[PDB]
Amino acid sequence: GVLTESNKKFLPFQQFGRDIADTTDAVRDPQTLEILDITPCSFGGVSVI
Amino acid sequence: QCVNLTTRTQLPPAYTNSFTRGVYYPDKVFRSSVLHSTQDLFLPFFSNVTWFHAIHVKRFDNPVLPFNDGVYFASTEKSNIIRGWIFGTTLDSKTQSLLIVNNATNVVIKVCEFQFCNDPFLGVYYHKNNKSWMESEFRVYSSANNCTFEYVSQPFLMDLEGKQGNFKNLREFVFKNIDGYFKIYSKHTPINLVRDLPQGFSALEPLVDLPIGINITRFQTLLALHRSYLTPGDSSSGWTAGAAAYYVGYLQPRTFLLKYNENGTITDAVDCALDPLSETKCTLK
Amino acid sequence: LYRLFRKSNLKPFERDISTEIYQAGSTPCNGVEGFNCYFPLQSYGFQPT
Ligand SMILES: C=CC1=C(C)/C(=C/c2[nH]c(/C=C3N=C(/C=C4\NC(=O)C(C)=C4C=C)C(C)=C\3CCC(=O)O)c(CCC(=O)O)c2C)NC1=O
Ligand SMILES: *[C@@H]1O[C@H](CO)[C@@H](O[C@@H]2O[C@H](CO)[C@@H](O)[C@H](O)[C@H]2NC(C)=O)[C@H](O)[C@H]1NC(C)=O
Ligand SMILES: *[C@@H]1O[C@H](CO)[C@@H](O[C@@H]2O[C@H](CO)[C@@H](O)[C@H](O)[C@H]2NC(C)=O)[C@H](O)[C@H]1NC(C)=O
Ligand SMILES: *[C@@H]1O[C@H](CO)[C@@H](O)[C@H](O)[C@H]1NC(C)=O
Ligand SMILES: *[C@@H]1O[C@H](CO)[C@@H](O)[C@H](O)[C@H]1NC(C)=O
Ligand SMILES: *[C@@H]1O[C@H](CO)[C@@H](O)[C@H](O)[C@H]1NC(C)=O
Ligand SMILES: *[C@@H]1O[C@H](CO)[C@@H](O)[C@H](O)[C@H]1NC(C)=O
Ligand SMILES: *[C@@H]1O[C@H](CO)[C@@H](O)[C@H](O)[C@H]1NC(C)=O
Ligand SMILES: *[C@@H]1O[C@H](CO)[C@@H](O)[C@H](O)[C@H]1NC(C)=O
Repeated sequence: GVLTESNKKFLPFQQFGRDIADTTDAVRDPQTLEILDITPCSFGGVSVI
Repeated sequence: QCVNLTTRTQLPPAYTNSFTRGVYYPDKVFRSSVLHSTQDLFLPFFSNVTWFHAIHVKRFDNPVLPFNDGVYFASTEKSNIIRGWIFGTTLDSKTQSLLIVNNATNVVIKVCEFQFCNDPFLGVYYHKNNKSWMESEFRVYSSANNCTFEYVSQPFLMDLEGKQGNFKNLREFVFKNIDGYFKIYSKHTPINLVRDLPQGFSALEPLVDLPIGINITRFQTLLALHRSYLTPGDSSSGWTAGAAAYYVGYLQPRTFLLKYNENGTITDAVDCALDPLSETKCTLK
Repeated sequence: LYRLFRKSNLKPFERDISTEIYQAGSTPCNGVEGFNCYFPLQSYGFQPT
């Protein structure tokens, strides 16, 4: 996926964040203590005429 | 060095209603703006909890209580009277026992074969020469052998002076013993309420995950005694109790619907199968 | 050493170091060995042969 900057504020005991579908949205980068949002990089319908 | 305490006035045990209290974060996964349904050991909502209040006016209580699949322990304080717990089965050195204590300098967590005293307590002494308190007495256990787990926190000092007025600190704990792990969830809130448990919501955060491997069925709270020139007699009577209170409830396996707000905080919850309306709220999510 | 007698099975990741006398029979043992009163721990006999 695509990793972007995040406004989420993780509690110190948290490492991952999840949707209601249990797929990982946000992750705390273990090197630099910042939160990165993960987005699927495939998106959008396509039709052939 | 342990001594029993004789100057007591017996009272029937008081009971209080816990109003949507004792919720903790079930896992360590961030969730925001979601209605998450979980099943875990929770204190049921609107539940009757036993109330033990230590006051002088002398009425103070530290009995050995059951540990039924986990304990919710709230404490309203203004002068740091409740300062730890004892967990075990027999509490008489035949079996291993767990001791969590804040002795005003360190937090000590020891799993160890303690020979516990019938009235275990700590003791602070008032000085008339200078307006200062120091902790003097540590009468928890007589002997300690075969001493498995030990943790000592970094040194500190806390305000053990006896405050006068209203209760200020509410410290909430959830203890559970699952698969050899003693899990503690904690939460401290500032309050200004006088008698009962505050009405509101506050989610307890994970603190520890101690690998003690201990059978636990009973537990006992450790309190602190003021001793002053105003209290005459020997060590068994020459003492007074600062004003504090604690509340004990028992966890049950329950399904809860937790609401995580946009900042990732559990702001509200529904105890499922409390009443049929709560079941409807569960089904509708 | 290993524990040979216990009143009930251990819970997972539970440790029992108690050395109380096991009452296999009906009469209490009162902290002394004898008939139907066993020391719970027994030592492995490990020989190279
Ligand atoms: C009993 C074991 C015990 C536990 C589990 C505990 C947890 C605990 N208490 C804290 C604050 C604190 N805890 C206390 C005192 C207490 N808080 C309590 O739950 C109890 C029982 C006392 C003792 C009476 C005080 C005075 C502070 C600092 C509050 C302040 O900033 O004024 C902190 C935050 C420390 C930090 O800032 O990094 C933790 C983790 N403290 C303990 O002593
Ligand atoms: C509170 O408990 C801790 C641990 O028992 C005490 O700290 C130890 O004290 C002994 C004797 O002075 C020392 O040998 C240890 O090195 C200390 N261990 C530490 C600081 O980690 C402490 O003294 C106690 N404090 C009070 C007021 O009772
Ligand atoms: C954990 O501790 C409890 C209390 O010691 C044990 O339950 C007791 O087991 C004996 C067996 O004879 C009974 O006589 C008691 O009546 C029981 N008391 C209670 C409160 O249950 C329990 O067996 C221990 N569990 C493990 C795995 O060791
Ligand atoms: C090395 O570890 C520290 C954390 O202790 C961290 O600040 C630092 O970013 C790490 N080095 C690199 C190149 O990330
Ligand atoms: C009183 O103290 C003695 C030893 O200090 C102890 O054996 C006994 O159990 C105590 N009795 C009570 C009621 O606390
Ligand atoms: C249980 O809750 C009720 C309040 O509905 C209370 O009257 C009762 O005292 C509590 N249980 C006990 C044993 O006191
Ligand atoms: C001052 O207070 C400390 C402990 O609070 C005490 O040990 C000391 O004796 C006091 N100073 C005098 C002169 O009494
Ligand atoms: C328990 O304590 C007794 C007496 O000190 C000792 O004989 C025994 O070896 C100890 N067992 C363990 C596991 O420490
Ligand atoms: C979430 O955090 C922000 C701080 O940037 C704060 O302004 C906001 O009030 C918080 N939201 C809630 C519901 O408390």
